[PDB]
Amino acid sequence: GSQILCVGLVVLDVISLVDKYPKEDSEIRCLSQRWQRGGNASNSCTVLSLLGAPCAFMGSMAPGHVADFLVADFRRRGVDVSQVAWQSKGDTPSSCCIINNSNGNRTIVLHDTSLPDVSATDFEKVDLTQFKWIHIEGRNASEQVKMLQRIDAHNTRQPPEQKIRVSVEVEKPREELFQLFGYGDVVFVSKDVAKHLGFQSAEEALRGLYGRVRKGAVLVCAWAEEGADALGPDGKLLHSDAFPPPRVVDTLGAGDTFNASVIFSLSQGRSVQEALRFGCQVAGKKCGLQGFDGIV
Amino acid sequence: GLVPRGSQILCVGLVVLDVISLVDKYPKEDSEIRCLSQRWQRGGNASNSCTVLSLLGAPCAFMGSMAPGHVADFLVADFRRRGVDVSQVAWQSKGDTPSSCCIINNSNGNRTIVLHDTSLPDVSATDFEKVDLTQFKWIHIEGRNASEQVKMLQRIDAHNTRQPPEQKIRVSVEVEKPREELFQLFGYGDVVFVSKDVAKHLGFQSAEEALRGLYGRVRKGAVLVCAWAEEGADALGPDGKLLHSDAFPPPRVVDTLGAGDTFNASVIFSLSQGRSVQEALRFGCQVAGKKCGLQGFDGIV
Ligand SMILES: N#Cc1c(C(F)(F)F)cc(N2CCN(CCO)CC2)nc1N1CCC[C@H](CO)C1
Ligand SMILES: N#Cc1c(C(F)(F)F)cc(N2CCN(CCO)CC2)nc1N1CCC[C@H](CO)C1
Repeated sequence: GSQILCVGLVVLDVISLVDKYPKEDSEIRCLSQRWQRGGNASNSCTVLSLLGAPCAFMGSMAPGHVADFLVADFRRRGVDVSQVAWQSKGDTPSSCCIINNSNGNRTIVLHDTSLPDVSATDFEKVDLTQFKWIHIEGRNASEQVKMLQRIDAHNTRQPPEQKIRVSVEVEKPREELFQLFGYGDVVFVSKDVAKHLGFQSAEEALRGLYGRVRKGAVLVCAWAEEGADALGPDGKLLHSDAFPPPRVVDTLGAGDTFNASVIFSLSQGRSVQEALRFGCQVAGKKCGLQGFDGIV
Repeated sequence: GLVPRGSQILCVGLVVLDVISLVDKYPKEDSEIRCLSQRWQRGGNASNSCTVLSLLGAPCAFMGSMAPGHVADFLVADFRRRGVDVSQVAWQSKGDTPSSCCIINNSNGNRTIVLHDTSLPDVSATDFEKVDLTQFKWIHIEGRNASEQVKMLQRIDAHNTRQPPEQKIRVSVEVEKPREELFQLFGYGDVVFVSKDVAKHLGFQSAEEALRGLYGRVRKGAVLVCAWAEEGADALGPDGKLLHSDAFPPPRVVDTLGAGDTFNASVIFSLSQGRSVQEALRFGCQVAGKKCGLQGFDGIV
């Protein structure tokens, strides 16, 4: 096991950088525009790569000129595309991403393209010996749950010296996804999921959702400018203050940067208190830059 | 390839990649939403007039600024899908190929637009100086960078001076945006198109008031054209006889986006085919009418 595997989406992020958020029925010229390789798991691969950690992306891609761009970006970053479930039917998904340059706020208008998701079938064809860690971005829950059981089964037939650490992300407030809570050594729950379930703080959410997690797991919840908090088996709550930049110019992928940084510090054998802190650290550096270049 | 001498209609102006997303409700800042539908279109006045001229059966070229990249590529493949000659494109070293994001609310029907950056440089008179004009029979300039386009227009005037009356490149100019800079373009070309919106800004309540009031701004022997949507279009020439065509509306109105560009291209085509100004006005109103009850330009002819 020498690589980190992120299992999720890869989306073309068509970015427009605005000085102020547009008002409805308004016509307002943008400051600048760019194309960016997106998708939560795809973004985490950019981050992991920049931290110096060898990694691989797993997700569905439809061949064309868009995927040609995406593949070229992944490669320039050293992301192992070898595990991509190439589809015949469907188009590559794209998002219109408006980044408010004044506060760094990002608004995403995603276009889902019928492109079939990576299945337990696609995952079954994967050589689990090259991976140190496996991160799954919560999309097709029932199917991903089968993929989780396949990693768990591999682990049971392996010494503790060679076990695959697993991490899950529950970003979208969807009931299907609450079953993934659930599985994995580390569980990232978003502020939006937490708020939808009735929680007003990262600590409230953590105490309220720790019953849901797998025995021995760490449930992590970041909370924008309020940093992030983690809850382990020991019952002790852990907290990290955020590392805000003086000028917050781009939050698109900040969470994906947080996730990756937490995964990396844990993969490096550092404490949960240290990992939480490094996640907030690297995520904060990103919010002061456009894109991902210059985070380290 | 070998373009035959005096065969092409050139259109000089904007090409933009319009990304259109139809949504249930308008997205609130910092949220992640999913659109109902999403389209990638090739926009721009000179760009749309080129599509229409191809469908009309005319050899046509586009001259506009583009930066090598992925946006330029999608835009070049749409031009080619529509038989437009992209050989005269002014490829830029710096700047972003124009791309706009449109958000259409399903309920109210309101259009929210995040216009392309001002980063890419427009076509210059030095860019235009390098063009061997002999393949063109008509050149249409969309009003943008007026000072520069004036020199372009002067070069065609210079070119024409040494040509017999039948080897003379006919010229048309479009003043569609209410910008003072553009009002100098009125004194150029054989055909001048003025928009309802430009006319309204100058304080004219009809196409009759616009033509009569603005004809003094045009050169000797020029035709000043003004369309007024549902009220059809007018044309006024050196004779002083105000001509009019009533609109030919479709049974149901589907898409008015590019209807002005369809009108412009059809008037240009009909005139370039040797037809009367009355015939051109009629034809432009007919073609533009059929487009309004159609999505895109697919079945306009
Ligand atoms: N780091 C960071 C971070 C920052 C900060 F500038 F504070 F750095 C701002 C922010 N914003 C979202 C809410 N906006 C509301 C405006 O009214 C402000 C911008 N989101 C952050 N993220 C989101 C991923 C996880 C990461 C965990 O620390 C927290
Ligand atoms: N036929 C026709 C016609 C109709 C209608 F179907 F209602 F009759 C509506 C309409 N518009 C209304 C909405 N405007 C909003 C966007 O600016 C665009 C113009 N314009 C039309 N014409 C016909 C003459 C030429 C003119 C060129 O602009 C295009």
